Amino acid sequence: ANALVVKVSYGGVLRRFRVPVKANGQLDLEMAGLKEKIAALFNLSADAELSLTYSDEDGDVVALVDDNDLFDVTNQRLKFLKINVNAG
Repeated sequence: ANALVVKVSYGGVLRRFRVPVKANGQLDLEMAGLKEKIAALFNLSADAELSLTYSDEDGDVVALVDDNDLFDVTNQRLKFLKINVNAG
């Protein structure tokens, strides 16, 4: 019945917000729902490209591209997700 704490950080200011999950177990948003949510925090122009890369369990710098890999963050069993923004 619990959320995933997501911390993002662009222009060297870390932020943090939470995202709930269903009863079923998947995250209750998608990338188009996510990337326009990040553009709210940072006052970025939404037409700009975002290059979002999270952290794996065993420390790789993975890419995010699709709602297929957002499913994987639940099964990855991470304590809090961290997503870096690279624009322009």
